[PDB]
Amino acid sequence: LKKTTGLVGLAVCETPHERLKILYTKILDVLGQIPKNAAYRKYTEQITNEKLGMVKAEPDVKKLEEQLQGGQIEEVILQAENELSLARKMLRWKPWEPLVEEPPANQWKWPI
Amino acid sequence: GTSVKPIFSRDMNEAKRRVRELYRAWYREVPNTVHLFQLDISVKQGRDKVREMFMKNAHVTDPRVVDLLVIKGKMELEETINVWKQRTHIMRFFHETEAPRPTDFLSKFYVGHDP
Amino acid sequence: TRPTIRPRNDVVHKQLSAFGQYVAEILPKYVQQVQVSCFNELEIFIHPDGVIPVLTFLRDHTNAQFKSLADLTAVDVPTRQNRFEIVYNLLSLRFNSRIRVKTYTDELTPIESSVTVYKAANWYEREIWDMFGVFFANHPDLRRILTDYGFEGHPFRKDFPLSGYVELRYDDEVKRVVAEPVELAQEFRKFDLNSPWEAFPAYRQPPE
Amino acid sequence: SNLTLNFGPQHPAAHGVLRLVMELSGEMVRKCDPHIGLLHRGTEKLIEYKTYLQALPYFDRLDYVSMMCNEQAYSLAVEKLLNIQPPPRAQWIRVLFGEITRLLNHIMAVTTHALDIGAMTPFFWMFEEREKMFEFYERVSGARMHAAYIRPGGVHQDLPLGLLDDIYEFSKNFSFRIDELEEMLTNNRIWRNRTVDIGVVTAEDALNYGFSGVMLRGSGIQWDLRKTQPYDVYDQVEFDVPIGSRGDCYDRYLCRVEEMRQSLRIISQCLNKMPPGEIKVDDAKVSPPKRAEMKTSMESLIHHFKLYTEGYQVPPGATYTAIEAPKGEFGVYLVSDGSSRPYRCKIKAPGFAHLAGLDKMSKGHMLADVVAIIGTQDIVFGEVDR
Amino acid sequence: SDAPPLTLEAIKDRVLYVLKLYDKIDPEKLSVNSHFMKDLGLDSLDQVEIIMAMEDEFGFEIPDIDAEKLMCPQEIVDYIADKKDVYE
Ligand SMILES: CCCCCCCCCCCC(=O)SCCNC(=O)CCNC(=O)[C@H](O)C(C)(C)COP(=O)(O)O
Ligand SMILES: COC1=C(OC)C(=O)C(CC=C(C)C)=C(C)C1=O
Repeated sequence: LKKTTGLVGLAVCETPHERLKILYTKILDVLGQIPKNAAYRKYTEQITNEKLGMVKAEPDVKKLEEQLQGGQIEEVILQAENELSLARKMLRWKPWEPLVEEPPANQWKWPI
Repeated sequence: GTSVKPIFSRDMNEAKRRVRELYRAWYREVPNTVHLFQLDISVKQGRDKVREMFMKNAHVTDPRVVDLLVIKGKMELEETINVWKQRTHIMRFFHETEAPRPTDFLSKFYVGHDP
Repeated sequence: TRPTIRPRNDVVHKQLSAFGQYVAEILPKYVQQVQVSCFNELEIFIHPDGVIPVLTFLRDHTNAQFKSLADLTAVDVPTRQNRFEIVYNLLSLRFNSRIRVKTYTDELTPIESSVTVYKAANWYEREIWDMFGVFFANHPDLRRILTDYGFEGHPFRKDFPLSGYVELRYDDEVKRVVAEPVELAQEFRKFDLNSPWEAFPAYRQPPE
Repeated sequence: SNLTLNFGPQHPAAHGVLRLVMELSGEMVRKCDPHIGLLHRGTEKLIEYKTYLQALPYFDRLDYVSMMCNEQAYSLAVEKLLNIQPPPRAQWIRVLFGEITRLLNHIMAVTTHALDIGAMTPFFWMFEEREKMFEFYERVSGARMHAAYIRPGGVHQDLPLGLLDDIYEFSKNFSFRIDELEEMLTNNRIWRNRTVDIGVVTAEDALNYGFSGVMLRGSGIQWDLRKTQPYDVYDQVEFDVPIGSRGDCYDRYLCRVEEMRQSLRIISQCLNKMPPGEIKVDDAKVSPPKRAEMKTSMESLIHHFKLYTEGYQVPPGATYTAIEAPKGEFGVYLVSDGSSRPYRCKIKAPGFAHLAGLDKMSKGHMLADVVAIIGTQDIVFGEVDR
Repeated sequence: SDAPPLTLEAIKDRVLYVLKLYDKIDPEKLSVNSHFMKDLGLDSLDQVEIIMAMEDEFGFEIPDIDAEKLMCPQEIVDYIADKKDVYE
């Protein structure tokens, strides 16, 4: 129904509820492969579950945009895609492992 | 172990190979530089100057330093090939307007206090 | 205390501290330290190996969304074994916030290029290479940006002299611009300004 | 092979000293390679060799079209590191002269953009207004452009007794000059042909490339540092932020004209609400005392001597302070080691990132289109090269 | 017709002619078995220059390897014969 989202290069999305559901399900599937005790997994699962729950509970796009507080649901879709890509990259990186190579003795001492 | 990480080369052999590739590229490029910049020097002079620059850093025994030197040499070659340098930049290698300074003790004693 | 003294904001301080703890919890592999300055600026000190992951997290995380790289520069501290300090300033428009990410390197250790994360980095890294001599790996096109063609040295290092080593003039014998060792008609005059009395007791260092 | 051409530095459309190496197929632009540093003066090292007061005039010469804005940004950074607060009258004067400076910058940008595209008259019409604002600058500071007026304590001097009346007289008439320029350019079909759909950039690309200011707002991004992160008294003034929808040259030109109108609005508000009081912080260990006190009392003379010889010490620490300068986000990363001289001062210029994106913006365009795109990025090379 | 069938003798003659056109080698001391490193007293960069001269003369490129180990005229002749698949 809406035209001209207002951001150059961001096209208007038809049927955004389905797209958001697919994206959130994919994010959850990817997060399912991260260790349970990792902080990234639990934090991202929490926020994604809240967003999916509020998506499944509102059929009106304007009110959904108001509730998500995410700025123009097309940007919500873009942020979901970015989060899915980041989740894949973090699964590859595994940054939940302990710190490697503590810094030298006075590396961060200021002044001098 | 000393636990150091490489830039490109694992040891001195790969570093020497990169040095040889850079030298080949510079040697090939010299005649084109003489033609394009309309230099009054000969091709032999340019290749001798190229050889002289390499010899200056011949003593270095660290592969990371050699790698960085090769990176800088490739940057300089890229500047020369694209004619980003001008004639003055190329001729700065030859120090044509600098009067020669004697290295003997007597000459230095006569001119000034500098050692 | 009122008129001349800058007021402090404690809500932003608390929020920045909480987000610093959040980032440190999510990325224990690379985060070495987190600090919040008393004028409400948040910095995160990381191991160099985590330059690409951390930044990527900050750029793409739903709760972070730091999608603008405001600035990227280096600081030279010769007394440190790792001479150079690499500083990223990031801005989040979604949450109207700013964050600083810091790491370190020396003369012979490359830092991974962050052009894949932020396009804006492309020139900034070049400047860091030109002024400090820090090499960036996998840079699409790394070369001098600010200095003259063929310039030798990295002028922003502390041990580089202020007026440099060479100066330019026009020579009529060779009919061109030539370079020669610097000679100054008036030497720059060094001023010794520091007071012999301590100014700020809150920053006093232990007597070792 | 493609034809390789040197565009500048000695070129009318090079905006100063710029070596644009272009690869062209006919007049189609295949590649742009900007070569800069022709105005690199090594400002940051020089600042490392000065006290905080001695380094202030360098910010006048960074972006020499918006001087007092750079002074304001540097002063705000030093104030933050000093944990002190300018008095209200100084802040109101700062915002008033910042808006006047924005007017100057926008006049320069729009008129020289039109000059490069081929319209020479509006330059002449608007540079008389520029000269009148230069007179305001000189009456407040004694210099037409390099004022050194805004300082980390506030402002150097108070206003002369008749300045506000003349500023009001200029402001009540500037809108007709804006209208005449608009009548010359906005609806002209040749101007629209030369500007519409030229140099289009998407919002995501603008964000990732480090753009700021109008270069974001033309693509629909709703961002403005005066509204989201106000600094002096910008939370006490009312104005609108112009937003584009096409992301091209024409929308950015419209945004700049509308920003000039909004600057007139803010200047009116600042003129009406100027408060009384002192113009620098009442702290003689930071701001110099008055001349009469310096010649009368012992403490005043001591503090004057020390502030003009050694300068004030700044507690150690690092800040990144940014403002909405007329060309975009202008920032300073300032590091203090506890002494009277800054340890490090990195300057962030919006033109740096904007010019770094020139090659992206010129894809599929011609030579004259690239000239227009150069004009639309609002580049001054004093800040780009530093 | 095309060029005549190249033989080993022609390759040897051309290699020796190139080598004695090098200003840093005395023509009389040079033989097909003389070692650049020891008999002739040349360093690594001289060997690189000789390999580039061979590249120019025989019109084909020799990589850094397969050239870093050619230390006398006989090895260069053998390498050229192998690349050109010449048996006579
Ligand atoms: C027109 C004028 C243009 C001038 C352009 C100037 C360009 C300069 C670029 C210089 C790049 C470097 O420094 S590259 C650094 C060069 N030095 C090293 O790598 C250290 C090891 N030295 C050695 O191996 C030998 O002394 C060696 C002589 C190299 C031969 O070696 P071999 O034989 O055992 O193989
Ligand atoms: C109308 O005549 C003039 C020019 O020729 C078009 C100029 O280039 C300039 C220089 C300004 C541009 C941006 C090069 C001036 C000042 C001028 O008056």
